Amino acid sequence: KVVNSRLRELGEAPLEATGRGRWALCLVDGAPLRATQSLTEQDVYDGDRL
Amino acid sequence: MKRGFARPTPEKPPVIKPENIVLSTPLSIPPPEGKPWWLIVVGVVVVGLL
Repeated sequence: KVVNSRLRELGEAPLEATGRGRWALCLVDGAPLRATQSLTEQDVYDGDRL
Repeated sequence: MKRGFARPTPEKPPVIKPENIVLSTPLSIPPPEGKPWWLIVVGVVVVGLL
């Protein structure tokens, strides 16, 4: 929601897609993160990119 | 959240070595030693005239 909200202020189209599936966070290689564990459980720290 | 980092004893930097150098004194121009050219010029004439 905030990313789509911010995109519109920049004049960029919000994130949108069609077809069966879902939205989630992924690494640079496309691998999705675990949905049930803390970012402190995963190896995430200040300045990482997702 | 940030990763911890403890600073160890600094590694030895490459040592600088000074040098005291005294320059070579230049060469001296040879003073003008001179041949009595006219004497041998009269000589070859006298022996020739004989």
